[PDB]
Amino acid sequence: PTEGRNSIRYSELSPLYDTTKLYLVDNKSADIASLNYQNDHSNFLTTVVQNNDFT
Amino acid sequence: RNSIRYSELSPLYDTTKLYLVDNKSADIASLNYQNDHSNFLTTVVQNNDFTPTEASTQTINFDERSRWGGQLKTIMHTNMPNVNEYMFSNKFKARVMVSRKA
Amino acid sequence: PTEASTQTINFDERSRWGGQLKTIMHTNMPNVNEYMFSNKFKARVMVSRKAPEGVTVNDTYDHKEDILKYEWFEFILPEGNFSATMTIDLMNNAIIDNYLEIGRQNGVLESDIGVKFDTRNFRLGWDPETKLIMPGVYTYEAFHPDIVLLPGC
Amino acid sequence: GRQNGVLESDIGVKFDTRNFRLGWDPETKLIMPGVYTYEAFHPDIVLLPGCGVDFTESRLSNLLGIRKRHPFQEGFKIMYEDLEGGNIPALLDVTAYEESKKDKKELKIQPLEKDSKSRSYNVLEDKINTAYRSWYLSYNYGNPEK
Amino acid sequence: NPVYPYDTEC
Amino acid sequence: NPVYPYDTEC
Amino acid sequence: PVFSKSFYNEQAVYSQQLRQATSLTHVFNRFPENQILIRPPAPTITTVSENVPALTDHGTLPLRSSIRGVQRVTVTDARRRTCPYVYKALGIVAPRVLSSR
Amino acid sequence: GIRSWTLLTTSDVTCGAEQVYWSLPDMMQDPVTFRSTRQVNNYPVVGAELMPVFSKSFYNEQAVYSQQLRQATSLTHVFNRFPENQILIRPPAPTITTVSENVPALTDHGTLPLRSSIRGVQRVTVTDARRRTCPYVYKALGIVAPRVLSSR
Repeated sequence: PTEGRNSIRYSELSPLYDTTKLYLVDNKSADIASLNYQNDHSNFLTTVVQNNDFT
Repeated sequence: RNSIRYSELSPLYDTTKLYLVDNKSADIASLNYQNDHSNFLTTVVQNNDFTPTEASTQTINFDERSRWGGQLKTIMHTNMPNVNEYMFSNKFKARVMVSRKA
Repeated sequence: PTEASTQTINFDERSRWGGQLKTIMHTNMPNVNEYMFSNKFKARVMVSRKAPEGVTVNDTYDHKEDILKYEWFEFILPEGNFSATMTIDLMNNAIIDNYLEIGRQNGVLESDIGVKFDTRNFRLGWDPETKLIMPGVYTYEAFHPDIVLLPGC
Repeated sequence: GRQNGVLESDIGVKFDTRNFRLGWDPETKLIMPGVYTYEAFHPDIVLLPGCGVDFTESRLSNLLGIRKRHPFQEGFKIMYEDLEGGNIPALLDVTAYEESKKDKKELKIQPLEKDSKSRSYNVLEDKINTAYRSWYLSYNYGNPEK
Repeated sequence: NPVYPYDTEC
Repeated sequence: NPVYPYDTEC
Repeated sequence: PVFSKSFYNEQAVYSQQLRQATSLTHVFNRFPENQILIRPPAPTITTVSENVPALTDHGTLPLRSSIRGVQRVTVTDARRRTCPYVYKALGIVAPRVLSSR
Repeated sequence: GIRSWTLLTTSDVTCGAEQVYWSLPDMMQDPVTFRSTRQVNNYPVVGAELMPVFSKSFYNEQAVYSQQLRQATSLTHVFNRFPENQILIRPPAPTITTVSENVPALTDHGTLPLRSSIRGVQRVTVTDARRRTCPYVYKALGIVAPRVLSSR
């Protein structure tokens, strides 16, 4: 009747589960300039999102 | 039911569009030495992190436990000279007089 | 708009969906805009003419035929949208519009322009035996755009 | 205008299609045929100093195939001051060039100053640029990005 | 024979 | 050279 | 995408007398007197082969369940071959469901 | 010679009937394969149709007779500097003139999946083949009627 298990997929591996790693850098090239006028290396902020298509 | 997710919207289901371009900037140079606009090839994968070639390998995966099809709409333009030779609006036979005496 | 931005149109669920997007659009594109590259174009013309340092008489018709110079040029058009031809002559102007600037000033003759876009079937007025054009005219008829050239250019 | 000494010469706002400068030449820095070659190219607005044209309250702009590039504000009026470089060349004097065969080649630096009915062309000094500024030219022919 | 009658253009 | 033959307009 | 547009060749044969005189030559019309051999009259109505673009929906078709990232498309001509007068051909196709296993 | 090096086609005033990708993206779940982004130039296409730029054709009167009332009405032989050098003569005008003109284009792109939450301010963008802003765009009104499918 149009019930579904329709599923359009492909590579781009299923936003996966069960445990991954979170990289919490600080000198990542863009973080600096948008956010590190405010201070040092004792405290800062970092995009934990490693997608380069994002400011 | 551990699940690490985030934005990058679930490789979604139920119907999408497939763009089948031809003059997409990289397709050209990796693949269109071979010929024209009558036939070519195109990465249908719109991910710019991929050279057409490597993209070629990866698969768009329409799924199942139910097969399907697609509604193909299509745009096309041509520049055909009314008297082109390839359409034979060029040649033609006929016989004329070629000699006269006594 | 701003405050509205925040609030959400809420399509619901326990069933996702999609939308049928119909759409209207108009444009005003000048046939010879620059952004579509219906503006530029390269081509090389004659830019110099002399002979190596001794002016006239024995080669007074022949000295003129001894040194030629060519250079590549990107010349442009005035944006707008023009008739089939109009466009042509616009280049067939701006191709001259380069000559006049450098040709006269360096012995280049109009004779040797060397790059002329043009529609016409030079050879139509042909004949087998003379191997020439019997009416003394490249019968002035429009056939399809064409580019006439001189050597090197 | 008539009632207050204003001359036809100095009308100052004239919409018009045409590529004044088409009949140009490099060396004279004028129009060799003594005519802004009477050809239709695309609507254009020619101006004199100080006078201008505001569309804000109108659409005809869209007809004149001329439109703001950030179509959403209002810095949109056009003054003599904006059409930089887009001054009409000035036009060259034909007859002065002609009669001139005196013994000579100078004959013509003289750019037509006023038309027959003696209406002025407000030529200016230098004698190669009439202070008639026209949209088209400035946009298309003269000013890079300023 | 050149097959073009000369001077026939109005 | 002005490159425009004067008086050629009909 | 090759169709025909038609126009009104002005006053037919009067368009022709400003064409035996503007061509400067009687190139075709070698004989402007031999009633038989005279550059045929121009028709009241001229016709011109011109090409428009063609947007078309072909229907819906079954597709493999796996598409290689590089799809190859080909426009074949009646006697089945490459037509190089093809300018730009963009096909788009929206998949959709049907049936089930 | 060149019959092989190249090919003879017809005169296109449009000169390059180009396509343009329509892509609003804070609405559609983004079609397959596009990565989500907010880089104006990538913007997941929601649909594409070619330019509203086509070509109309007319009958330039008596071709060359339109040209002799144009070498005389222009007052100048501006282009046609040489009205005698058979070669350098302002090319004959063609029997048929062609003009790039733009019509408006009403198009249905299909039906697409959309996020279940739309921010009151949707952003729409018409991208051109080499993916960029086309400023010759006049007025572009997209409307979209949502609809149901599937279920959880």
